[PDB]
Amino acid sequence: KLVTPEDVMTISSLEQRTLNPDLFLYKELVKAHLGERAASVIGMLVALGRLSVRELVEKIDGMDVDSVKTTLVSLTQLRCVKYLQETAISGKKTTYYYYNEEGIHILLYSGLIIDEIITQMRVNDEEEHKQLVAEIVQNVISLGSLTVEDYLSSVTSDSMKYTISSLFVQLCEMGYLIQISKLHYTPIEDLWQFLYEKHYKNIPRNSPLSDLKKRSQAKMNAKTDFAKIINKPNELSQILTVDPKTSLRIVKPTVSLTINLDRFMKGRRSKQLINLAKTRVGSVTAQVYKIALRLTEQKSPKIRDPLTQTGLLQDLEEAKSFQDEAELVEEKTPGLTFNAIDLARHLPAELDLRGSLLSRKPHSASLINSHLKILASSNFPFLNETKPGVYYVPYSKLMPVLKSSVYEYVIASTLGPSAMRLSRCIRDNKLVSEKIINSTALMKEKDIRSTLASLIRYNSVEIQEVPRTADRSASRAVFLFRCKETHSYNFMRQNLEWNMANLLFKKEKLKQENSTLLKKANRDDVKGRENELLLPSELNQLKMVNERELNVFARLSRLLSLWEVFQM
Amino acid sequence: NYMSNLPFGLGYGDVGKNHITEFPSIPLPINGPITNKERSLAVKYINFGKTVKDGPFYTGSMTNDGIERYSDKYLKKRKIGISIDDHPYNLNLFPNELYNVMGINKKKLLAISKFNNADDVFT
Amino acid sequence: GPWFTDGELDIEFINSLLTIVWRFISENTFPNGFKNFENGPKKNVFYAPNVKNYSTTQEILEFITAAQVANVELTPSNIRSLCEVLVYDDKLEKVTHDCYRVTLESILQMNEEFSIFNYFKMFPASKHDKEVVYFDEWTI
Repeated sequence: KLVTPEDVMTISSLEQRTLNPDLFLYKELVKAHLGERAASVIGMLVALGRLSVRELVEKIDGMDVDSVKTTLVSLTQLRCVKYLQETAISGKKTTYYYYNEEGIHILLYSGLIIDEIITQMRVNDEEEHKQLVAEIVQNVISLGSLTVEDYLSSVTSDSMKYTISSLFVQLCEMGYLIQISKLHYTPIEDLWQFLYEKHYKNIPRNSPLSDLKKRSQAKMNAKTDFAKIINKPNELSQILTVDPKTSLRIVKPTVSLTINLDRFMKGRRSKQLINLAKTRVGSVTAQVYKIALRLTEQKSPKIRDPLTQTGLLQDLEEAKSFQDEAELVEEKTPGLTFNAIDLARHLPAELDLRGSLLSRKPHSASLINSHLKILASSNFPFLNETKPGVYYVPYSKLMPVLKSSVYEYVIASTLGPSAMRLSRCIRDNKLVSEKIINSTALMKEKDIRSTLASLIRYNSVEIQEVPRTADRSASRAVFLFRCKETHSYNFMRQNLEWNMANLLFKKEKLKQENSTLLKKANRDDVKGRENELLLPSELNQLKMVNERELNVFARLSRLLSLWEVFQM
Repeated sequence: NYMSNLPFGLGYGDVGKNHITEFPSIPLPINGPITNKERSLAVKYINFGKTVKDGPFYTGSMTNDGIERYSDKYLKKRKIGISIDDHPYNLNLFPNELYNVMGINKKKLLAISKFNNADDVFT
Repeated sequence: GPWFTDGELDIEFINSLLTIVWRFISENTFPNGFKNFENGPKKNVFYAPNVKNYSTTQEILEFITAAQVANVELTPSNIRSLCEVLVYDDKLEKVTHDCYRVTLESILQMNEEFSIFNYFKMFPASKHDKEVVYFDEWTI
């Protein structure tokens, strides 16, 4: 029957379709975890860019200076707001607050981070380290950054304190917890601008070098100083302190530790690559690839090069330099190359490798070498050979393949396998016509037209109009089709962000609607005795609400597995 | 007339309605049933959201009558909650203009939550 | 080619021909076609890297000629074009010119942690579920 605009505005998501996915997602996450004041501040910073305290006061109605300062403190402690202090020519000093995706992604990835921490260090054997690792990582994420002495001040058992200290050392060794500093609070672009201007001024005046030579020298000095500053967190400078009693390595007491997002995203990329390899080369070979990626994960290249966020890509030579540098670091890093002998010690007891191969139609080195050669000889560049018997993961060449495969399979799952066929057909030969599509891809012409019309709506296929008249009339022109990767990838990344934000919005609306029953059920005496202390109708409503919330979070996790590929 | 010319594929019967739905019909495969690992991940999400909800950094939304009764005694106080100025801040990470509201010289307590081992969500 | 019937493609003949070609290449590349994949996840074997598991164009042409399904002559360009149709579907992959090999995903498609590639195993959501994620949304 007919649906009224009242029903459309009520039961559908038409009002939320007009919101930017970045702003909507960040505001929903901050409003879900922190309060509405922090949500207003984050939303205003996203909408207007960097702002001062005075500007935030004058732009948001209902907040004064003290309230804005308090919520800025709350956001800064959880690392949701970056800041920069700058001095004007007149001498006035002003602090400008930004937003960083790092803290909001920490809020978004929190349970996934806890699960990755729990699984990664092989504490799967027993229970007490499961408790301690989970509680310390949850406290670190919830409080933003905490010192070890302040954490241990709340523990009275000496053995428990020793185990907590050892676990903190174990986390710090493998890169998951790093030292927080002002580097994590200053913007990358501002840091590079400061370094570039400093190295530009240090060039002597009336130099024989021209303007471009001065710019190139300043860029080189800024790049090496920036690389040193960026890599300074990862030098393990907070662990060198030994305890007053001998034979024990401890993290420094007064240092402030924080969760490292880059290492977690490296783990997520490793999981995505394992999932991709599980669809091309076997299951035992997938296990070998999994162990190889877990071994060479801490020293692996970062997910995003920070120099790419400095606005330096306007020069084509800088783009080629970045690509060549990435290809160099993914290969010549000492910890990235590996052999079969290196992987022989890390194989599990259950893994056998014995009868997995047929040559003609106990963790030995030859079997591992055969599996890695299968990985390296596959169509997808899972591994590459520098010298024979030495293998390394080609992160520069493997990740566009992963993005394309994930994108094509999402289109296959949503719009159909014929959509995959049409997209890959238009991709393989770059610019095609309808007749060339019909000849090359063997399917009906009307199906071709309908499928490409559906694909055009999602930036998958772009129409190139070639006019044959003085006026570009559609009747006389000829329409070819091309497939641009970047437009489609950006569009689907935005779509997945909007879906995640809409899911969180629905969850928050459901909780706000059932707030009375959830507050009654979560009370200390009520909890653990819900059957005894609650009516059957309230019990059934609690049943449905908790099931819906669990389904929301499961779909959020599945979306996050599908969305981080386009953030790589 | 503006009505005479029709495309070859279409006919007069199938055109002239213009019913574009406001409701989508193409679902992602992520809407399947939940598993055990996903259930543990979801209860980790819920636990983290709850432990940030009641933490020292919340900054929430922006019958305590003035009448005095003898029932005020024998009535307990609700909660001595931790405030924004009762946290051991690292002052090197904060701007100088925020020092006034953090209580730089006050009592310092670290609110450490305890992990809930069991998936206490009632199914 | 012979695909044109009364001026349009015959999709049933296309599907049958593509299926028989894909099954032949699947029999070539794996040790036993659709045999090791029964009771698959525990006991499944693959060829060594030095083994020439790829099936060339000439073998496919000879097999489809002896099969007598096409009922007409087949130019190597025609079998190459339909194998390109297959590689567009991600059923197989090309490693060398006039050489093809069946991908493992197509083998898994005919019949745990979430992945996008094994989407056929996922079940649709039940009706009257409000918190269901749509790909068409944000564009409708």
